[PDB]
Amino acid sequence: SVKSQVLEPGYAYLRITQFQVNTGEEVVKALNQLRKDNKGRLKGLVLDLRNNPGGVLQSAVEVADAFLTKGLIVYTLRFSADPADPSDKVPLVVLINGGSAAAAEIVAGALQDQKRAILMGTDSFGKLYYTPNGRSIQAQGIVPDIEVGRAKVTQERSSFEGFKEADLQGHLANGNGGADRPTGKRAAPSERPQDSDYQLSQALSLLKGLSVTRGN
Amino acid sequence: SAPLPLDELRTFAEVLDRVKAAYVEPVDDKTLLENAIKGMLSNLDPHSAYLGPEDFAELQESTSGEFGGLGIEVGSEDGFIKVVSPIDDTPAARAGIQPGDLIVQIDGKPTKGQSMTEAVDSMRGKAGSPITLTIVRDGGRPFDVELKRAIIKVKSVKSQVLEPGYAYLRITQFQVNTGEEVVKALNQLRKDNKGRLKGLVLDLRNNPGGVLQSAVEVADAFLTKGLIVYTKGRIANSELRFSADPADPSDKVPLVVLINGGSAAAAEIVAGALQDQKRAILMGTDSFGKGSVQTVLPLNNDRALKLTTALYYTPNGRSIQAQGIVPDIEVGRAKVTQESERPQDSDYQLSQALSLLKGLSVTRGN
Amino acid sequence: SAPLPLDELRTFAEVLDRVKAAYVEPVDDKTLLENAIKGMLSNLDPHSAYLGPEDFAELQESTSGEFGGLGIEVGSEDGFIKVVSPIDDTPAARAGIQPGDLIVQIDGKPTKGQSMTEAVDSMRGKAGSPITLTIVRDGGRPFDVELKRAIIKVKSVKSQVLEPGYAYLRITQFQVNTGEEVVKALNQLRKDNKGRLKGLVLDLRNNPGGVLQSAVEVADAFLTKGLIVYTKGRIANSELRFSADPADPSDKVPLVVLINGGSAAAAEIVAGALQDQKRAILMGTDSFGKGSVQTVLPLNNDRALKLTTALYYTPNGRSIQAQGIVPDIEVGRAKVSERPQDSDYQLSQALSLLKGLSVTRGN
Amino acid sequence: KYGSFSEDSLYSLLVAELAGQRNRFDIALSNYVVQAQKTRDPGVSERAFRIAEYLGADQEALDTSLLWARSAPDNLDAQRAAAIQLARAGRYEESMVYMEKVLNGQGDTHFDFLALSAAETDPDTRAGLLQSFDHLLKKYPNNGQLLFGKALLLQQDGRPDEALTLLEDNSASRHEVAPLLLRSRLLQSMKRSDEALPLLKAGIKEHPDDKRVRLAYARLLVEQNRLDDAKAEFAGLVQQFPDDDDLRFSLALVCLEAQAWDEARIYLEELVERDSHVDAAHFNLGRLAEEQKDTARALDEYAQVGPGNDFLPAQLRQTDVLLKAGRVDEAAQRLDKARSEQPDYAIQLYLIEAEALSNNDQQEKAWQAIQEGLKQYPEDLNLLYTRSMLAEKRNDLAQMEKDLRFVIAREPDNAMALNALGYTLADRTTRYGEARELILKAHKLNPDDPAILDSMGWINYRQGKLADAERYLRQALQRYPDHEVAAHLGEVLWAQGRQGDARAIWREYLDKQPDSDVLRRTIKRLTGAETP
Repeated sequence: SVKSQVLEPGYAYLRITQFQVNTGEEVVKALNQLRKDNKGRLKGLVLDLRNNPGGVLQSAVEVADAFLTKGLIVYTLRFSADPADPSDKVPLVVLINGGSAAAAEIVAGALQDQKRAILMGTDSFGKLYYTPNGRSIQAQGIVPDIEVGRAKVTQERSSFEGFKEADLQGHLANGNGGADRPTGKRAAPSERPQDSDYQLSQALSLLKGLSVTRGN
Repeated sequence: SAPLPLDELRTFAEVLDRVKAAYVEPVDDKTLLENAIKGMLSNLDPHSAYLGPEDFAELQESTSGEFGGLGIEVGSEDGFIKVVSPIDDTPAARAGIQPGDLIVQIDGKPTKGQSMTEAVDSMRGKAGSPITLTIVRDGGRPFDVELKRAIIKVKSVKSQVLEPGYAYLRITQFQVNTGEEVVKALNQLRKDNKGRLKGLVLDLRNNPGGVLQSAVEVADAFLTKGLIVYTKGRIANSELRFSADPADPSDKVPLVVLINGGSAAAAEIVAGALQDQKRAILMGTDSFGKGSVQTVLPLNNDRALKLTTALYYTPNGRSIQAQGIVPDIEVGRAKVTQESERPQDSDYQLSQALSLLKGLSVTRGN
Repeated sequence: SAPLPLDELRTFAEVLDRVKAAYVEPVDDKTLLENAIKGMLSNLDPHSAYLGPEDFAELQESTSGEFGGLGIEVGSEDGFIKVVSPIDDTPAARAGIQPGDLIVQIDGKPTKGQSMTEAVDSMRGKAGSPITLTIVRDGGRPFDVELKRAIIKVKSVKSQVLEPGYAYLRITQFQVNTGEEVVKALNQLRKDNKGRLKGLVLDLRNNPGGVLQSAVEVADAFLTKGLIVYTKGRIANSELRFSADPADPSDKVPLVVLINGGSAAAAEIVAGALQDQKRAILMGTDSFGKGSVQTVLPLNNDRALKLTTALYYTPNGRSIQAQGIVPDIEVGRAKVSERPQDSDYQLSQALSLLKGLSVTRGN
Repeated sequence: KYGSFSEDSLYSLLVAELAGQRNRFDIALSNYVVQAQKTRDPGVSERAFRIAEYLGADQEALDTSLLWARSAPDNLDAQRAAAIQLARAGRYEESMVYMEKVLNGQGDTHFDFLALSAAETDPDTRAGLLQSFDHLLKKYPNNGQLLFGKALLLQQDGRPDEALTLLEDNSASRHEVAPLLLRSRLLQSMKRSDEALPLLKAGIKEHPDDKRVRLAYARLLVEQNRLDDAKAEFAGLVQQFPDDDDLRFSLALVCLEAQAWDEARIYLEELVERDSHVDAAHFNLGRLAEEQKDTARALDEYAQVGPGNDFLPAQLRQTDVLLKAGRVDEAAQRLDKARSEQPDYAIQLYLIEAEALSNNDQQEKAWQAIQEGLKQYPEDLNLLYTRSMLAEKRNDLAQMEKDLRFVIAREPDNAMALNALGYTLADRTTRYGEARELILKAHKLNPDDPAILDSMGWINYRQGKLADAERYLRQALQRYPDHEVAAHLGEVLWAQGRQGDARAIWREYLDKQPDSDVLRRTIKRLTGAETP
């Protein structure tokens, strides 16, 4: 159901393939363990609620509560947003490839309409339920405020790279005294997921964007 | 007082005598002493070096956009110098030269058998000197073009508006007037977008540098308050700090700045200023990581010398020399595969920069 | 009775004081004058260098024979360390290295700054150790090349009887005792051909150089008369001339020598002598053209210099260093049990030339 | 075609050169003298000679000059230097030999250079050189150049009469430019302009080519109050050399003297547009605007120029003309702008503002201006002295005393501050002993200045002694006559008893300065009438 991963320092990763019963408690546990992983605070999360067909409404509402504090989560049945949530207001962006529907769809709709998160994928599947906002979801579906068509990106290896100042003989040591970084061997140790599909890289870049600026 | 080091001077004299005696080719002491000065200056550090007359003139032309030429950008093609683009407001522009024009003769002498450097030097010369160019236009009949070598300023800033509300701006090489130009550019861009501009992309990739003063001016042209960069060195005058004048035509526009391995001292200064001041975003590869402000000390021989006068520090107090700025996003060049003239589709990092700008604009709400 | 250029010395003193004043680091006069002398030597003759005191001590005896190298040799030019010749039987030669290529970055640092001495010192390293070079060939773009550093055996000269009527003698490097190996190889070739051969081809291409004595010895082995090589220089001891010895195990067989342009110094000396005395003919391309002689010069201190004392000269008025030795016939290299003749185009051309000239000689 | 160094020749020289920048000049002298002695090359000897002359030691300098002359004697300047050094050493015949070396060369044979070099020499060496010159003239009396040189040396001595007689004796002096220039100089030093002007115009007509003759003729006309002729001549010069900025500037000055304001300001604007001598042009423009209708234009030329040392007097003229026009606020604003331009000039701007506002009787505005200038920079002694003077004009006597005391603490050597403090204490203290000590310190610092003597006489009067006060005040008056010193002398005579002389001197100095009010106050308080 769940899977956690520290994509980059200060930016963890979550994925809810299906919204099964007890999924809320398990995602709470994942949140806690990743909070331990990245020392009590994350700069942003990427909830990968894509390719998610559906699930049990209790699961979806509890999952939404896991990140939302105030408001009504989803109604047709008026599910409330319990103020208790270990998220602690980590900037959340939700990914919707388009296969998202039902439980995932309502969770995304709540985390969007409450302005608690952002939707960065593509238009959802479109599968009555009402977001916390009066707008319906079944009739027309949810359009992400920013759309990133599914794409695959490949990086080429240049034969040579610019010889950094650390390479030149007799380069002046930095004033701070920190060790200069040489240009040793440059090979990718692993293919982290962010490089695989365009959407994950876009989401991480946008999350870093909201972290550098907007903080003043 | 400090002793005049005498052992070292004796060794130097002995070595000069020996070299004059033993070298195969006769050598004059002027040449030997010039070589010694070049050697000490070069070997003190990677950058400092004695500058000769041709080298000094070349550096003065490079830093100061003014130069004497035809205002033509050219490229090599099957032994014929091809006019890549005739710069606007130039003798060539008023001469009707167009892109794709093939320069074949300079006042008659063929361009064949002459290197690109030779052609560039030949087409260049004193201001006001008449010159004739016979140019083959797309294989047509060659025709002579009458020109006079005239002073010209090469534009150091390039502008573009990729998308409504999102624009593109480049500083290929900082120069003395660079600052002023970019100021105008901003206004122009605003006049292009009738006042409201959402995002802006600055391009510093492959900028080997320029004069520090213009770099500080460009930095201040966007940043409002605080200190951009201060220099520290042994000499008293090295200690010098600039500050961001409140005026800025940027309108606090969200800004994303690129930095490549080809970005250098001035580009690194601007990047560190706009980063350590939370006013923009850095996305790209690492930078050249050079920090050294150098002075061109005049010499009585008209052949000045350039020396590393001081290091500098970003506003935080970090000495970027030998370390290089670390962009926030850390995006390396790659190719996108999907399952009119817009550079975003042609280039990767520019595409993701524009995507980040539009995402920021959307997240600003409405 | 001529004006003394005191102005230049005054300018140098002013520059020294100004530099000691303006530099960021507190830099003592010692380093200033040391760098001055270093560059004074370097910018004048690229091969020349300032052998320091501890550097001189190191040069007195080899530190250790453990470390080998990449085998290649370099000669400074335009400030870029270029590879004069990848010695045969070496990973660099076996790998995709072609003589006449320029080395830009060695071991992750550029080379445009330092001198060939430092580049050579960096090249050598522990045996069985990988290393990387970034080489720009003929204006192409830089590309990483990974090579393994290990101690290398040269084996000097190999003699192959390319055909029953002809023998193809190859010189790898002009080490000591090369001449006696050449002599015994010629004796073996004579034995195989029952004491008579129709001609020889000496493929002294892709050979950096070596001790002049071996080159003179081999050129004597092929020759009997005339000066082999003479040297000129300003110093009184500069003049060093050699000659030819009546003994010649060559048996007056015709010779055709190949110079691919990846040969320097000793190989050039031998080729120039062998054409100047009209003992043979050349068929390769123009040579690399390096005949400068380097001699260590002690100073008042224990230290010593490495100025280029003298530049070589072929028996005629031609000077190797200025123009390099040229072949009377130019044949660009190309490709067309199997014999080596079928493989390399120049060798086939040379063997065909010997075949054609055999009938002209008659017997 | 250059020479070649040796092993050790390039060694010592280097050390010397290096020493030449470590202030260890003695090593430079030793190395250069040795290398000049052995090498004999010209350049090394010349450098040695320059270094030796710079340090001052002459014996080795004499040797080096001899060697340099021996190295490349064709360089006549080295011959002249060696001859001068020999004259200093007293050879007196080898000096003559080197004279015939430099002289008789027939190439730009010049003795003006010799006169200029001798100008700085001591009178005894000059006398020896002149004796050698007399011997040469007895040997070489034919040419007028020898007479010109001898007359130059005589003028340098201080006895122009024989030099002028010698110039008058020979006609070639009239025919040569330099000797008639010299005779004009002698006549100027002879205090006979009536003889300088006619000979000056005779030189002009005989040699119209030389502009100096006519320039000096116009200058002597100005000194003789023949302003119209000088103005016409300077206009002719501007016609001859319109490119000359100095000539047209002098034309503007003479035109100003000739109360022809229109042409004066026209020439000043010519200077301004030529962008040369513009600061003095602006001072003249402000003076003219003070004596001419408009002043806004003058403010314009004042503003269009940047910072300048000679612009500071121009800025003072600007302030004064603005005060005359009545717009004091505009002057204050311009001065504030100039202060913002440069703080070092800002201090002088505050000083000038305070002084000018005091001159126009605006004591309170001057006081606030000087208080400002002290609040940006209280360390300056000039600002404190100006505030003290303004306080005295305002009767803020304690402030004046404090400012003078602080200035004395900063610069006790300055005698004017001591004199001011002593006078203030004497006038505003029952015990004059400390005032007498301060005035005595001012006297021993500056015993001849008229103000010092006046203050000494005043303090003596307050003390009670009479003859010393009389004599010191008479000394002050003869040094410079002033109404305040006259009042002090009248008080001394009142103490003496001979009131008739007090009345007579008071009448005389009231005629000198009828507008003076301290003198009339003293006369009223002593003799009982406004005038005696």
